[PDB]
Amino acid sequence: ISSLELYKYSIFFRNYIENVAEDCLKNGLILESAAHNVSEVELARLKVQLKNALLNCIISYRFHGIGYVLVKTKDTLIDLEQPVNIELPIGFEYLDYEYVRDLGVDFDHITYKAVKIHKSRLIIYENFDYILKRYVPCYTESFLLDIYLFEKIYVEIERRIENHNFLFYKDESLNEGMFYTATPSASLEVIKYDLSYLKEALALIKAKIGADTKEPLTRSFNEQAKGLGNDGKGDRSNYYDFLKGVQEQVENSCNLKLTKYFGLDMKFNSLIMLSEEQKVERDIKLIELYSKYNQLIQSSSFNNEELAMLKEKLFSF
Amino acid sequence: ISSLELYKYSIFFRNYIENVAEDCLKNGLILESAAHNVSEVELARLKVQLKNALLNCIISYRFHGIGYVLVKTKDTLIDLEQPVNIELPIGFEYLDYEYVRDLGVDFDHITYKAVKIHKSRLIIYENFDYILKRYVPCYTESFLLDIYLFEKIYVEIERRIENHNFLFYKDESLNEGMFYTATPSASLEVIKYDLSYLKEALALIKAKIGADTKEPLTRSFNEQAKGLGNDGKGDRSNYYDFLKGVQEQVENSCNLKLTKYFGLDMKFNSLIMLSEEQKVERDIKLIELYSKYNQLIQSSSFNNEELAMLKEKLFSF
Amino acid sequence: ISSLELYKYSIFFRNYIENVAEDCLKNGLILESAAHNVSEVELARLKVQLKNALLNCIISYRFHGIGYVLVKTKDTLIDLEQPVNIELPIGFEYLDYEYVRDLGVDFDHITYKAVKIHKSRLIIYENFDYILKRYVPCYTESFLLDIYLFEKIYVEIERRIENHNFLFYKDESLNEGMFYTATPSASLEVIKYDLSYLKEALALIKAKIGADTKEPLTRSFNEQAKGLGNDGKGDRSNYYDFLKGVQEQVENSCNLKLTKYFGLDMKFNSLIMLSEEQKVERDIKLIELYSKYNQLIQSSSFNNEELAMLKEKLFSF
Amino acid sequence: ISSLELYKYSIFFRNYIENVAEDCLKNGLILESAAHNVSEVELARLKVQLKNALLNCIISYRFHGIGYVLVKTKDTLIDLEQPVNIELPIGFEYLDYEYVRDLGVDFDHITYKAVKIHKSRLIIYENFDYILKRYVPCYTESFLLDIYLFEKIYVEIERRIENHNFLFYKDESLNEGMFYTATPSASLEVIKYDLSYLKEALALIKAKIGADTKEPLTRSFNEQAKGLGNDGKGDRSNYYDFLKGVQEQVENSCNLKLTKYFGLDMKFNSLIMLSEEQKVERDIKLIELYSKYNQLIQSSSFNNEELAMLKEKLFSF
Repeated sequence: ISSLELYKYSIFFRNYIENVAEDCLKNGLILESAAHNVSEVELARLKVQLKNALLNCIISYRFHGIGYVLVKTKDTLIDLEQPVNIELPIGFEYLDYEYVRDLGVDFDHITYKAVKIHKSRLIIYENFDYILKRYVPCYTESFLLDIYLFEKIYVEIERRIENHNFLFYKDESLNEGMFYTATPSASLEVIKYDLSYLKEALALIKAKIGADTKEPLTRSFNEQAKGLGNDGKGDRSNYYDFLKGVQEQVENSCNLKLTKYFGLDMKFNSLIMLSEEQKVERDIKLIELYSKYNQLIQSSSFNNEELAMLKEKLFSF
Repeated sequence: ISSLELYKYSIFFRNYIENVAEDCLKNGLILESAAHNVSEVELARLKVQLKNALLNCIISYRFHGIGYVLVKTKDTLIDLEQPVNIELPIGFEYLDYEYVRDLGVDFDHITYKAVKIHKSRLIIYENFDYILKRYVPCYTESFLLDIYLFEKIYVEIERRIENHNFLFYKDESLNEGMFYTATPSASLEVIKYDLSYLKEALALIKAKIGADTKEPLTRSFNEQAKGLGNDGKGDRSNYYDFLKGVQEQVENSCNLKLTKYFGLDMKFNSLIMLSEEQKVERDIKLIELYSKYNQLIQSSSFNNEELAMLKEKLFSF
Repeated sequence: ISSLELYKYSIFFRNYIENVAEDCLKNGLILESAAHNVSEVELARLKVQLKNALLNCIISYRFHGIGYVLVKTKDTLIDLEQPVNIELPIGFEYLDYEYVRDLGVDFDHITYKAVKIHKSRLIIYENFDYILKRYVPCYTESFLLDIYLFEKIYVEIERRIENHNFLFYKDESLNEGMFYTATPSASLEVIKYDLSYLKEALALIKAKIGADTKEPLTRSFNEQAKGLGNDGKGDRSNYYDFLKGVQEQVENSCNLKLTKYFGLDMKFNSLIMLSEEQKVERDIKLIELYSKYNQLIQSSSFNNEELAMLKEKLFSF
Repeated sequence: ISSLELYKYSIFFRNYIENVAEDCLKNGLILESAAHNVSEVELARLKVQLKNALLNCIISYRFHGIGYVLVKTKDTLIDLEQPVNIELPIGFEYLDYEYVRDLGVDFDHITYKAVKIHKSRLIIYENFDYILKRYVPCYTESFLLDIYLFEKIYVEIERRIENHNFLFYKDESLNEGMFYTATPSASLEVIKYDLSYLKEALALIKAKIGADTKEPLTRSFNEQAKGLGNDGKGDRSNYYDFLKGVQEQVENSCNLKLTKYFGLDMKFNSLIMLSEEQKVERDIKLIELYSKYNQLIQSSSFNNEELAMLKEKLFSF
């Protein structure tokens, strides 16, 4: 089973690949300059390009196992080989995986099409598996088999739908709604197909898909929500933890060179976005807490030390 | 399976294509002029034309993979080849995909019917897939197969409905409600068809359609709502996120040239529209919050720094 | 399958065509004169005629793909060819589609029966599909097939109801409630038909009809409500959005020439009509909001700027 | 299938035809004189006759497609040909459809039996279908087929009820509760009929009838209510909208000539009639609203403009 052919044929596989990338950058990024000399306008334009490059970078990381983003500066096509000491980026460009040749971590350069580019100009998001000692995608052969069977169910349905029922007529001698014959041994029987096998197969395939991935839309066949809301509790969902880990890895990969070589810092906005009503409810409860604290302080005679100890053992104070 | 023939035959496919475009522009746009010299009346007329062009632009993006909108100015048919430096648009016109020839991003012109038009006069909304290295529509072959089977179920039903039941009469020698014969070996039997195959096929096809798309009307067969209301929480629906991403892409595509070449800015109104009752409830709660804050400030003795810190850690203040 | 024959035979198809037109004009229109010189009495009479013409215009738009309304002035049958600069209408008349010949948008005149009429005297409501490059009705071949099968179920029922049960008597030699014979090989058997096929077909046809249209009465077989009430929330129904889009298109089509050539403006009343009790409940809540705001303003010491900022961030104030 | 024979035979069809007419005039009318010179007593007597004529007029409109009401004045049988300029009616009389000959809208007279009557003396309620270009009744062939099958079910039941069970006795040689025979090949078997076909047919016919009409009594087989009560909300039922449209059409037809030629105006009372308890509850809530408004006005210091703006944005004030 070829992953490229399945990607071409199945929109389900395409959505499974792209949903994580879409959800990671859904709430936006924050870009900041250590020097604090770049105008916010240009910083914001650079950010938009970074989001555009990072989308394809995460997609390539999920499909191939590695992603490449070039940080373009005001330099020539030949100067890309030379390392960067300190510079301000002009933009970001995602590099296609099929046009990139990299010989490993021991080398400090890649070949792009044959333009030689130093690795200090590249943001690299890689999935290295130490048990396999190689870069691997997010899917295995079993997952490909599950998707293939899920698509093959409907191919089998299409192969038989036209003749799900037909007549079997045996006759040796050969408007009204009557079929007449004179042969005494003649027979007429309806031949019918069945779909219970495919229904059971669909149920088992759905169970396997739900067991093989954590993306909520893929498991539930677009029936469930992403579970990235605010429930007033710390018990987050599995998808939240997965997205947080992906965001942390992307942040490490980007800041490993943005800060050292380009003097920039990138951050992901919070996965959970509060609503205006929830924000107001939070302000009211905190104001009530402050009022209660003021009433306690004003109408008590606690020794200062006890007051200090209460201060450290309080979260807000 | 040809997508054009399915579009011609099936209203379900037409609705699936057009529902996203209809929902994206349902709440309207905002058009603004940086120079602040155009009268709002003409700005509003230009906006209506922009909405009309953008509807067809999103439809063509979803069906073909790319959409073209020409920004018409007070120029001649020959002057469309020349670039634009700074100008005020006279309107917007959607360009048919079949009459447009574009050789790629490396070229800065297109051919329309053979009128040569510079790309600075065109708003381009394209879906480029880096894994496939080509522009792709929103559907795949599997989705077309699902729609084809969904339509073929009822063709099969129509092929057999007239003779779902008929009589099989065997007789060698050949008002009242009695059928009489004298042959001792004669037979009379009712031949019946079955529909359990097609019912099971419909169930599986519905499950596949729900798994292959996120548009709520298409998945639920017009049984569910769009889920674009206000629930007082930040946990938005999947359709909301999809529409927000589409709106962001359209905004980038339009503002990439409206601002640089025509000095205009476009924005999408909010997907969620509050009701008058909800607006009043929000005002009451915010007034209560302000009253509580004033009571806290007036009847407390907090050091200024603590008050400042409370100010930064409050969302509203 | 011919749409005219189905319209003639089926009341279900007639209702499906006419329900949208009936619901669009159910709450009435508003007619206004820019010059503010026409008496309201004549304006109201003109409005009634406009509603009468617009009903048939929307019906023809839904059945044929285009609708024509002539704006009749105090002119002769020959003067209808000449354009209109500025005039006051005497009325409105719907023009039958079969008697109208139009050669396209490139032409500025139509032929009616052969009276030549300039297009500036005509309100045109057209459904142009850019993918098909032609005017199309609101239905496709699949929808016609569904309606045909829905009607054919009961034709099949009528074809067999009289002999759903009958006796099969075999006898070679040939009050009381006893049937007697002397032939030892004689037989007597009841022959019965079945209706499970047609019941299953009805279920599948209902599912297909619900999937192929958004009109709530057609989908639910007159079992559901139109969903155009007030729920105190912004989450409107799909039918509301569809009717709003239709109303917007009709408003654009009418005002494209009523204002430029006749100095008139037309508007649709709101789809949602509040009840008297709901209106009172709204007044009470807004008065409570104003009282709370007055109490906040009177008993606080907020700096003016803060008060201003609260004013902009409040919806009502 | 003949509609007259079905009307003769079926009370269900008669009720379906007459229920709309009965519900339209159930709450009464209002008759007013523009001159304000007729005594209310005579106006009320004229109203009763108008209701009596309008009942049959709506029945004829529903059964035939057109209805005729003559406005009788103090004139002779020959003077009915002459037009009316200004006159006061002496009464109203419904004219039978079968005795009326009308050649179309292009003619201004009809023939009644051969008395020639000018159309200015006639109230005409017609259902013209522009797609069919003819006057049509409220039913189609499919609805007639449904009613015919509904009646034919019980005819089939009556055709077999006496011999639903009978004995089949085979015997070649031919108090106690024992049937004895000596023939060794003799047989005795009970022959039974079945009713599952007719039960399923009844279910499907009920579904079709509910889909083909909006009258709640006809759809539910007299099991549901008319849904014309007060629910404190604006979400009215489908039957309410249908009756409102019928009332509006009847009002237009009557006032098209009552006002121009006879100086009279007719109106329909409201479809929804409030109960005494509901009226009291409404008064209490409005008095509470007025008290709250007075308290707000008396104990506030709002600038006059703000007070004015609150006045326009309030429904009651």
